[PDB]
Formats: sequence, C-alpha cells, structure tokens
Amino acid sequence: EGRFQLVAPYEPQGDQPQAIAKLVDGLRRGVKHQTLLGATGTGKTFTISNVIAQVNKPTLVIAHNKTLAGQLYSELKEFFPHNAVEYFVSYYDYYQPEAYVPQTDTYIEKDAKINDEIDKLRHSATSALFERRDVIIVASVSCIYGLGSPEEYRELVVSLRVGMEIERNALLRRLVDIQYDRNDIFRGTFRVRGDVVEIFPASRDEHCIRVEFFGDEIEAEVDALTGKVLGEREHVAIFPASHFVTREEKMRLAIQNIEQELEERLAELRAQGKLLEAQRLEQRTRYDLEMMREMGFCSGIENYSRHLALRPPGSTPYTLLDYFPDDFLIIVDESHVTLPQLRGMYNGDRARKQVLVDHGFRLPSALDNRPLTFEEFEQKINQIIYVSATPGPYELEHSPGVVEQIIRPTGLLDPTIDVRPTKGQIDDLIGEIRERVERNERTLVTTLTKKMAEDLTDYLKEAGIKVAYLHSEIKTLERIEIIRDLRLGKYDVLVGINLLREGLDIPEVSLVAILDADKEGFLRSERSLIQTIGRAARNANGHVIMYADTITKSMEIAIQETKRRRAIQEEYNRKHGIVPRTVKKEIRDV
Ligand SMILES: [Zn+2]
Ligand SMILES: [Zn+2]
Repeated sequence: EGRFQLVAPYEPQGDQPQAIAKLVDGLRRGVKHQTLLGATGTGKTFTISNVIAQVNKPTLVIAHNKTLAGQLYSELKEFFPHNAVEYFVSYYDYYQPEAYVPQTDTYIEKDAKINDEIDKLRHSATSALFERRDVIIVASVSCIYGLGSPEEYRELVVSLRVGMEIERNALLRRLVDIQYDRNDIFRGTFRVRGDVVEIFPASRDEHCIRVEFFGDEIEAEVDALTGKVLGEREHVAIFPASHFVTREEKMRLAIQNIEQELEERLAELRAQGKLLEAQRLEQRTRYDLEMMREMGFCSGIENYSRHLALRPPGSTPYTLLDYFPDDFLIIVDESHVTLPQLRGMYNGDRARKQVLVDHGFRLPSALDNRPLTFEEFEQKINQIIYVSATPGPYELEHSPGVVEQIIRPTGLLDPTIDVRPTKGQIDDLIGEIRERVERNERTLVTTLTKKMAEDLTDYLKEAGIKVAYLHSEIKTLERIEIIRDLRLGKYDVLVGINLLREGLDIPEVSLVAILDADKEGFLRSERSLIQTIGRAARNANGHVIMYADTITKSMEIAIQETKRRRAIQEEYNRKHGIVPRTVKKEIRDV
C-alpha cells in the first residue's frame, strides 16, 4: 500500500505552481531544509498537500496548539479522503504536569483524564506507520515527547492469518500480554465458539475504537461492528493497546534496576542531604514497585520509561519521530512560533522535574523521561518544510533562500501603510474611523498597554462610535461572540492588545490602527507587525495606520516587506486582469 491521491474541487493557481514545483525539486535534489514563505489567504495547506502527493512520503505535520492541529486535520482529511490521515495530540495541553512548589509546600498530582478519542488516533496513527506508506499525521509538540519504543511495538505484534493454527486460549494470552484491548468485561469480550474454529471478537483495539472489532474464527477473521459483519479479511494485525508495553522478562530486570537506584540513590542522598533524610520517595516508589511485579503497570509508568526500556541513563528518548520510516517528511505549520515552542519544551520539563527529584517525589532516572532537545529533534529530521508568512531565524538560516507564495486567488493585496505622529493620534484616528463607518467598514485598534486601551475605548464612545472592548482574557465563548457581533455591525471598532489572537481574520475590517508602533515589545516586533498588518488584507480597501514618533527597525522591515509583496500582487493582477474584491463569509452563530 502506497498511493497518495489529493482530492480538490479547484486547482493550483496564483503562484502555488512555482512554490509546489520548487519545493518538490528541492526534495528530490535532497535539500534538508526548505521554507514556504506564504501569505495568509493563499492556499497554504493545498500547496503543502500537492508537495506531499508528488513525493509520496509518509509525513508528519506539526501544528503548535490543539486548535491549529485540529484545523489541519479536518482540512487534510478533506484533501485526502482515501488515505491515512491521523491526529497525534496529547494531554500536555491541559491537566496538571505533576510538580511541586517548595515554598508553598503544596504537592500536585498527575491529575488527568484520558480523552479516549485521542488514544484511538494515537494508536491508529502509531499503527498506520507500519501498514502503509501513504500516511499523514497532524500532531502538536507532543510528537517530540517520550513515547514507548518503536521496535518493541512492531515486535509485540500479534499477526493473525488463515491456515495457521493457534489455541483459542493461546492467542487469548498473546493478547493479555499487550495490556489487553477487548478481552474483558460488558461481556465475554471475544469469548464464544472455541475448538479448532472459535469466535474471538477482538473489539476495542483503540487503533480502531470507532466500532470496527476484528472477529477471527480459528484461521477465519473478518471485520464486524456493534451490529453486524462487513468486509472480509485474510490478514489482520493487532497493536499493543499501550505505547509503553514491556515484556515480562525485561520488566523483571527493569524492576531490579529501579530498586538498585531507589536504593543506591538513598545512600548518596543519605550522605549529602537530610531531606526527610533522602527518603520519603519510598511511599510511592516501593508502592509503585509492588504494583509493577504484582501487575504489569503502575501509577505514572512514564516516569520509569528509561528503566523499562533497559537503556543507559541520559539516553535520548523514543518519540513519534522514531515510529516513522527512515525518509519521512516533516512540515512545520506557523514555524516562527512552533519551532521556538518546541525548543523550550525540554528546559521547562527538566526544571519542573529537577525539583520533583529534590523533594524526592521521583528519582533521577525520571529526568530521562522527557521531551527531545532541539538538537535531538534536528538529528531526527530527514527532510522538513517550514510554513510561515514570517519565518524565524532558524528557518531562514538553515534553508537556501525561500520559496514564496504571496498571490491570493481573489487578488486581494497587502494593505497600504501610513505612519503618522503621536500628537493628535486620537482625533486623527477618530476621523478615519468615522469614514470607515460611513463606508460600512470596521476598524481594529491595538495598543501596547491594557490601560491605554481602556483609555482609548471609552474615548471613542465619547466620540459616538460603536467601540469594542479592552479586556484581554474575556473567555473564549464570549470572544467568538464579539467577533461575530463586530462583523455584523454591532460594533464598528475593536480595541485589543493582541490582535494575533486567532479568529480575528475579518473581511469587514478595512482599517487597522497600531498605536505605539515604535514601542518595545513582542507584539511590536518585525514579525508581529507583519502578522498584524495582515488583518487588513482580507478586504479590498485594507489600510494600516501606524502611530509613532520614530521609525524603528521593526517598522522599517515590516513596511518594506508589505510594500514588496503588494507591488508583486499588483503586477500579477495586471498581467492577469484581476480586480481585487473581498471574500464574503457567512455570519453564523453559537
Ligand atoms: Zn499565470
Ligand atoms: Zn545548524
């Protein structure tokens, strides 16, 4: 199995073709790193898919938060309905990352809830990498996290076929060995028939937990359901219901080794400190040890992963990247944000666990169960393509120039930008807002301080304007509920501190004021300004007013870059006879 087949109603237009073709040629010529400098509004995902389709490579796509990853998932499901599209997120984006606050002497327990749906896809994702080569997995930063090993997974595989002879209680045990998927209560699970022709309905095998259930009748298996049969199979392969499954024999040795260190660190801890002496871990360690030799698992098994794997201390973890074939493709979405996040994962994780080993709530060995360092992420890269409108320094330095893709299909342009003085900035901006109102268009205003905004908001009302808010964290449900309100005429202007807040792309917005354009801050950086300038590119009369006293380096670059893109798009609309017009959108609701 190995054929990618991209299904789109439309076709590569604007400047995708050169971008696709160029990226594709860089893959084949063997370039390690490439960058897709693409403006929002162009068909960024479609372009990436086309690349994928053309090279026929199993690929991982890295989003930097639960939502974007989800968005690429559905989108990429659509582009590839007849292929292996997977979702690999985790519980890293929620639940207490078990740590300890010394000063406040207040312990936090790993308190999480396995959202079963995820687990399904994790497992279907981890399985598919062994069935077909036509696989695409969307994932968060989690993909660089400590997972089980890959071979001791492909190795713990229960291969079922017709003609082969296996007890009705042999396969039953080869099954419990792998932390049993559908071998328990709710019912006899897979118990029925028996003999040299049994029932065995291997149902909840998480890598298909959306009612699939494989039923095999002594080498004579066929897919089924919660109702009845469907699609007859000759060969089926079951995957370990867990990512961290260890063979009894290795577990017996790991248990010893844990002990040789739960002990020998007590000797080193005894001599040095007097933190409960050293001891105090005994309650959960020995508790966990007993829970391991009396049952394959235990509380937070993850913490023993290096031991269970039987590898040397300091060893580099096993991760989703290691489940992939030797020559996969990685695509980093919003790479100017995703990469920095990725690289800061280890420090943060080590910090929060160094402490846990200090109040002896975990042993040193627990430090070996962590995310990858950036250097280790690099060493595991075969070939990557970074996607971003404003690529970071790592992407630009490691890739040979950039592959551009700035032409949107409606020919909408990057806005014009005016930079004006701060003296009179408020009455000046009001004039410009009133006009937008008359023309039936909305403004978006950004300030640096959360109190200069409050100030401005109230000022605008005093001018008789339908102003938006001031509060940064106004939930997520009342947020989507104010945007909608703004793109309907409820309000005309909208004041926020951070306009990079996902969900502000609004075709009715024609003006964007930036109030302390030349002030230091993350949100006034070169990349941040360009990203903000882009909130006025969704409209044919898009304009940007920057209020400032000076032209910073950040402002220069941003202004020069927008200009360069606008000229280019304008010439393209000229050579092709396109007249810029605003993409309409449906005003839905909640
Ligand atoms: Zn053309
Ligand atoms: Zn380098």
